[PDB]
Amino acid sequence: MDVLYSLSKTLKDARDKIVEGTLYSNVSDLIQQFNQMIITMNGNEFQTGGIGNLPIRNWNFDFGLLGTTLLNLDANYVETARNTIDYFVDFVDNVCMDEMVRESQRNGIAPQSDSLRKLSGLKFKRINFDNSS
Amino acid sequence: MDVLYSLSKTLKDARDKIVEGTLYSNVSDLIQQFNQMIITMNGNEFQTGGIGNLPIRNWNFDFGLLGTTLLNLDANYVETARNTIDYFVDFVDNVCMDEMVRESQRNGIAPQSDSLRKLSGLKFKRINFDNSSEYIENWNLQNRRQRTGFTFHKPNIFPYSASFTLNRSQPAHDNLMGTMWLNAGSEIQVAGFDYSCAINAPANTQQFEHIVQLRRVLTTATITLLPDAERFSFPRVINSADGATTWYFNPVILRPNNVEVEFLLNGQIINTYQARFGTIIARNFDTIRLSFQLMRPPNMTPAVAALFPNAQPFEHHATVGLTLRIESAVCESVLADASETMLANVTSVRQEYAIPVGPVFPPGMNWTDLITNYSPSREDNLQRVFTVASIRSMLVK
Amino acid sequence: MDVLYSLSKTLKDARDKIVEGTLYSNVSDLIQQFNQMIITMNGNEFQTGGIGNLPIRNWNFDFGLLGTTLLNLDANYVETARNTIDYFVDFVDNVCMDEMVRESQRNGIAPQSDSLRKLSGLKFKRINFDNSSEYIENWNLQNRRQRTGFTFHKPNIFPYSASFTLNRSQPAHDNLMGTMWLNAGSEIQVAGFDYSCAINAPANTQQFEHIVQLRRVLTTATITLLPDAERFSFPRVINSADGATTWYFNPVILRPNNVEVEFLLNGQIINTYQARFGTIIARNFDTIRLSFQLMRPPNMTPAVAALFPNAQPFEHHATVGLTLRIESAVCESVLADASETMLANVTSVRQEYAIPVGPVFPPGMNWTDLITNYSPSREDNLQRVFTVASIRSMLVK
Amino acid sequence: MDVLYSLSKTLKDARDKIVEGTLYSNVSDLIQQFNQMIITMNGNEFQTGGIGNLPIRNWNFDFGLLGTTLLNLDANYVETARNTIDYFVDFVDNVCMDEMVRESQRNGIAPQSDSLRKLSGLKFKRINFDNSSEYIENWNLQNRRQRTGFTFHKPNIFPYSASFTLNRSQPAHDNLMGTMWLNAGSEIQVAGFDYSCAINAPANTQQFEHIVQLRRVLTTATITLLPDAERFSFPRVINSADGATTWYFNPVILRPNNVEVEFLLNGQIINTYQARFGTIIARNFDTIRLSFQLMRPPNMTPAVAALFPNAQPFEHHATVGLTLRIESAVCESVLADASETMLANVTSVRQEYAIPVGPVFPPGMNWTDLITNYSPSREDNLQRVFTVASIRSMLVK
Amino acid sequence: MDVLYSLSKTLKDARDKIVEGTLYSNVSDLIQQFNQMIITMNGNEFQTGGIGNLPIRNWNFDFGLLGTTLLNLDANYVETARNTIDYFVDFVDNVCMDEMVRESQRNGIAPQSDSLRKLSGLKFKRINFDNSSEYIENWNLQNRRQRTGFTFHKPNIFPYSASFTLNRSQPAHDNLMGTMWLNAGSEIQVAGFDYSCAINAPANTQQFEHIVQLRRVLTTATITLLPDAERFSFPRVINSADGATTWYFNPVILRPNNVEVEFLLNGQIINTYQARFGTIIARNFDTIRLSFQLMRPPNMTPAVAALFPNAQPFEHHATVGLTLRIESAVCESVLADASETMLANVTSVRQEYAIPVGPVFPPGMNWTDLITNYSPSREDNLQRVFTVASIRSMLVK
Amino acid sequence: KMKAIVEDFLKRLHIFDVARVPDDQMYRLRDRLRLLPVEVRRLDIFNLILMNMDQIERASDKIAQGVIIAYRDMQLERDEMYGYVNIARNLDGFQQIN
Ligand SMILES: [Zn+2]
Repeated sequence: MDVLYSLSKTLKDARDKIVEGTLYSNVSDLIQQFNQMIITMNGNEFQTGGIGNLPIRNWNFDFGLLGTTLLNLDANYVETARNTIDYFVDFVDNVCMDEMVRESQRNGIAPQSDSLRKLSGLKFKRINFDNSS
Repeated sequence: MDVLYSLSKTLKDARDKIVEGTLYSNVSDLIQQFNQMIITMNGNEFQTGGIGNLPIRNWNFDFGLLGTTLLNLDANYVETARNTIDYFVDFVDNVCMDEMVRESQRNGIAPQSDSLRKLSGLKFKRINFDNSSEYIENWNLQNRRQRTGFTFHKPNIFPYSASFTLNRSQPAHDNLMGTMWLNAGSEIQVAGFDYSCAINAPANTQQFEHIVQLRRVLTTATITLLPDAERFSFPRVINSADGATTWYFNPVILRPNNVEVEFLLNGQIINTYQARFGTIIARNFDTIRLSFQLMRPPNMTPAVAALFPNAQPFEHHATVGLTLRIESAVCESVLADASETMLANVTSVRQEYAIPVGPVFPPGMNWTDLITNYSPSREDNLQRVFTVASIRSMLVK
Repeated sequence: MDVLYSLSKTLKDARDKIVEGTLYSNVSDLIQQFNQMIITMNGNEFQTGGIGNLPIRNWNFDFGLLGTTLLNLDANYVETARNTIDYFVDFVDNVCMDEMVRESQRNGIAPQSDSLRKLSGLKFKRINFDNSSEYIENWNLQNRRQRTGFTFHKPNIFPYSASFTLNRSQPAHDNLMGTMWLNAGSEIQVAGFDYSCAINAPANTQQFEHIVQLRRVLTTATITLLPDAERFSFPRVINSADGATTWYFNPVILRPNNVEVEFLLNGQIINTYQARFGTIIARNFDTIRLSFQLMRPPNMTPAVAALFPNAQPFEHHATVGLTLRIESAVCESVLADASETMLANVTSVRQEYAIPVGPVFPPGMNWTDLITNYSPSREDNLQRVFTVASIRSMLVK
Repeated sequence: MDVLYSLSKTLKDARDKIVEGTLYSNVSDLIQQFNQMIITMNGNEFQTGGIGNLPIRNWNFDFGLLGTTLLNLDANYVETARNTIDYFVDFVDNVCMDEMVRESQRNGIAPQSDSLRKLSGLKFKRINFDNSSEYIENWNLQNRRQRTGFTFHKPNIFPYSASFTLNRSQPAHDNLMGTMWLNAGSEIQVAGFDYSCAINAPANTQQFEHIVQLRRVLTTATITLLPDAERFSFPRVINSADGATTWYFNPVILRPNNVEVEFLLNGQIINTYQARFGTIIARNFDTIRLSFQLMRPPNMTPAVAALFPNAQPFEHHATVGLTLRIESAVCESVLADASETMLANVTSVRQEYAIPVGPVFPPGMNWTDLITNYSPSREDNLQRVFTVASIRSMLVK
Repeated sequence: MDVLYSLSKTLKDARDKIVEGTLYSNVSDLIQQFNQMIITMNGNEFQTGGIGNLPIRNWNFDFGLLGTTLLNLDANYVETARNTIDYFVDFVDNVCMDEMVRESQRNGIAPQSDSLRKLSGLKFKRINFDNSSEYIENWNLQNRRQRTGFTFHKPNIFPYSASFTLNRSQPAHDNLMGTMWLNAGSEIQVAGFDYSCAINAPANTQQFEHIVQLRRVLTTATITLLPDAERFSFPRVINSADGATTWYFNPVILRPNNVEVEFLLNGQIINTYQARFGTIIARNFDTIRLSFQLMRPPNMTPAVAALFPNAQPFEHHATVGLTLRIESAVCESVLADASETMLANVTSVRQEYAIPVGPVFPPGMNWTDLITNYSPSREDNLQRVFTVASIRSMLVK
Repeated sequence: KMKAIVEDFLKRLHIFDVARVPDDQMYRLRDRLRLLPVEVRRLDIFNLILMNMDQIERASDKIAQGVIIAYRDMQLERDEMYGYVNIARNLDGFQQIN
């Protein structure tokens, strides 16, 4: 679960601190964290949906890391990034929604979905951060 | 524009993270960003004001950098800094205000002022930073064209409207049937009255209906729906529809029968609730339709029977009503609500500086007039102007 | 999307600038662009159709470039080329058509088809160029955020509406007063009639008014305004408002008195013309208000006096009218007009392939229904669909 | 032929892109093309004229070239060029005009003049370039042969026809039933009248029908259909069918009942609309069939009842009508329309030079006569002649 | 002036051929031209506005050039460019508008503004190019001297005129003879009426005639001529010539007899048509003369005979008419028409900025007043002003 | 891109002995050069080379573009010219690392 959280403040503190203009160094501590993620991901595949009128889209990964071209970012840097974020956005949505419907009497306080049951896995914990929400 | 933003989170995350004490390293990533700015500026010249009772002020730049040296921060370091910030503060204020008044029909979206038209310049772009301020977060996404969104408590979607419709009336106004309502802000109260208490009505039931069309779609709305319209539960003397005379309303309240609330979107029912009072969710709608009935009580104790005779005069007027309040909702367009100070900031700056009425906004930034004819131009100008107000409030409240 | 565009001006500026003879150098800058394409393509398979009577043709790529050697093109060069273009032609057709039917309530502005969803891909954008085709010119500016704009002729802003309003009537319909009109396309005709010829009216003048609310603002409109409504100048037998009977209208026409046309924008008068017939300009408006009066002639020759008695029966019905036609105008939203074939192209492709009614457009792409409830979704879909029709017409008419 | 084309876009894209200033670069790809021409020419003697009042100017060729030894075009460069263009201008004019008159039955689709018969020669083909002028674009596609096509605002498909058909008549012409119409250009107005107001008709309904057969198929037509035929809504004195006397028509208009418009292609219904007024699309048709009825009003107020007695004399003649206008459409064959000057150009050049009537075209290039008997020969000659007129208008208007 | 032009096709052929992707090779000849500009500029300062309610923005220049490096455009390249174009856009607008208001009697055909008077300067000429925009194409040719020319749909040549002329009248207005008409835009409708139905006229025929003198010659006109004037086919109550009383017109329509239309030029018949309805060509004329007759029907059925007694009262008034519409034509002088937005653009900019009435144009740029007294000064100013409007519409609509 | 070309350039022009050329000059020299067309001749040829470029490279005997790893007992293909070999003219479905 805590996993899930990060995935976001990751993107927000991302789609926000990454603009055509800021100096690299204002995101050094950030870029890093980001990449770390990509790695852990790529490879493992995911299923979402499978209920009511909820589409079952299959998500697979395959992405290159992030440059650094010093002295404030050049537009070209952004676009090649936004294009990679918009897969995580449209993803997470389909992820939240999937575990935002399943319920369980006995142990309905924990993860249910085939999407999340795999997230609490150990090989992923390597991400968690900035828990101020 | 995005430029503008930075200039602030720059100062806030500045006038905040820089004081007698702390270690350098917790600001290293910060100091840098800062300086970068100073450079880009120095040399460049500015002008603000020149419209109505607004002071015209010119500003120049020529400032030192920062001791990226020291380990800790000694008091002396602060003061030599605060003195340099207080020129940017008193500056930005005079900047926001200047572009927070100009309106334009064609491109009511883009910048206007001789101050900002120069900011969107390319050589200044070397400054953007930390855009987690709900408003900018949304400004950007709107340029790239995508599903934006804001958060509002007791929103202000209904232009003020207080009136009635007499479905059955006569000169003496002694046996009326119709509805009266008040739509204002995030609330609707509507009452259906039948002086005859449905004595000659089919099934002794009189049907009522109240439809309210929102000027913008609201999504994810948390709504309180309660039976009765307290506002229309007391005796009134009202002006006739033609203004020629006055009628008497002497209500007695009965529970609304067969209550049905529909939240429609483009004519389609998205949510429907049958007699459900309390908290209900309307997830996406541009119209609310409230249908309710007055049913003559089939069994009446003497005291009740006495209020509803078989023949006129009808002295106690049977009334049923509903109250609906939108506690919170999300809108893709900026709106005034009960918590945000944006509308008040924009309206206040314009009033204080005696800014003349322009071609876009109604006199006095009147909310009812604005939301009643919420054209694309008014919305683009409102968003620009609200976003600037929010940038300003990060430093000046 | 923008992708799509190129694919055409590519072919047109191609199937056009390549003829047996021409000295190479008129195309050097052209040939290049071309090839670039071929490359990006080859190797990627495509799928189209899959609904109603729309074939499911499959496509593949593997083509040789184009010897940029020669100085003067020899016939043999052409044919070995035309044969390669005719696969792209017969292709694009099957491509346009495929995305010229699918619709989406939510993001009904973006791409849908399995054909296009793959085009917006990044590896393809290596093609865009020469966006001078009025429509794309406007697509971009919209995706970028700015004052768009299209050019028309006898535009189609008024949904068909032909009706009347009796302000004074009685069962026999022998002494009526009211207005009747026809709003359709770019024209409005309205007549005000008073069977009594204002015999008992204050100042012997009966006031009339006709208001028409446009669904979209029109700017830079050139308009013809003429006195009289020929359409309502002849004898008619009309159905009563309740459909229960028929009344007789026997008009005699008088000049409209105190004619005043107002072109309003959000309730404000932008242009006003007093009794000015001929050509007038309305620069920005969302509403037209026509006010005119019937004034009983103060002096009448015997023949005239005989038509207007002091007492009923009233056998000649005094009528005054106006005719207004919008010859040309600019609109920020796409619309059908009297010259462009867009609406007809979209409607025709859907009809020919028996495309089922979808969730966005009214059955048959009915213009009146569309413009009457011109929602944001219908407009975004219409613009997408009109832009594609225009891309298609560059090659296939 | 295609030759001819170039000669122009050559000059236009010339007399336009060549002026005191610009950087060479803009014309490098251009200059070249140009020169190439000069060469091919020089040395060949040309003759134009020899018919009616058409001068016989002879032309020799001996012209220099265009140095490419410059960056910014100095005024001196222009003038030494314009002087060489003004011989080609005054030339081409005399060339177009010469082949814009001769006609041939057998091979009318081909070249005629001693001027052009020499142009189709092979040694000249070395020129052809930039064929994007709507007309040439279509000339070519027609020789390899395929789906050709054009665009017309209010096209001219209906030969003038104004007449009537009495389905029930008698010597006194006091109780007629039939239709009268006006087909002209892109418009049709038709009225059905029944002096008896269907008093003895089955179901008190009289059926009417109007069929119009186009001489060429129109595709992608945007059409306005409105009830009533204003042209036939007023009192008339008309000549009898045999011309021996005159009858009186005194219409009173009722709404057309059960209106059905069918756009047929080869006897098949392609589009059908039931009582739909406003804008409709007819995607492919060679025939229009309008069916409508007059239904005697089942309920009539006294004033109405008085117009329709049970017995003659019938003094008010019940009339129902329709108006149909083709705003725009595409045709595979050239046609005159309300915007293009082709017909007028061809007709004007022939009139100005007193060109004798030939074997193909009707006297005066009369449109009605031409479209009434639009033979293949007339169409091929018309297309040749229209394409030349369009080439000429690129330089001379 | 010509300068101005370039500045645009520069930007259009720019903001259009420059997007994420395209090969450099589609712009080499373009990029160059562009830069050249930048140079000539920066360093020079400008001032625009002042007159009326028009802001006075000052403009400085000093923009770095481009790259000839990347032979495959990267997004980053675009944005760093669009940001530099958006200063020229927002500039030119403020430039056009400034010279689109100033008028001058003496030499009011050349430049006026402090903005443009500096553009015609010599050091700027280094830009001019691609003059293919119909309007500039014509501006130039006019500078040197030559058969200019424009193209128009439903041109606006007739100043509004709606009146009548009583050739035979008397106080009671019970036996009139004369004509009434409406000349407006591109249309003429004229009716000839004879209350006596030519009972005492030689050969029982009354001759009518309507002459219309154009303020400018029209050439290559495609015209629709139809019998009948629907506008004058219904009952009317009209004011007497002296305004002292009102007369009654109760028309009954007969076919116009011996119709003859003459299109004259300087008193000479250029085209003449005898009873030819439908589409006719008038190749060059400054005057239209319509002659038509009312011939009393020699044979009348009883119903007809009853309308035309041998003695007064004359209750049914015999009327014959004609309708003539100029669909398209060419004029050597600029004119308003039904498709071009020039007049509307000029009129709109002046209205929006509250530009004071000047010495040349009538108040409100009133078309009727303008065309009625179309002096050389008004035409030169109109052409200058129309050409600027057309330059502006290439970028801003 | 810098000096390299410039040096040769001036040399062939004879007239001056480079060296004593202020460094602000040589570079500034480039800045101006990198803004001109190109003798159609010259240009027209480069366009040619680029179009075929790809084709040459893979068409060589010694050297090919990258390899793929599946750790999936994979089926070897057969092609007349090489016999039983492991090629694959199409990499799609696995990340690419320049
Ligand atoms: Zn028209």
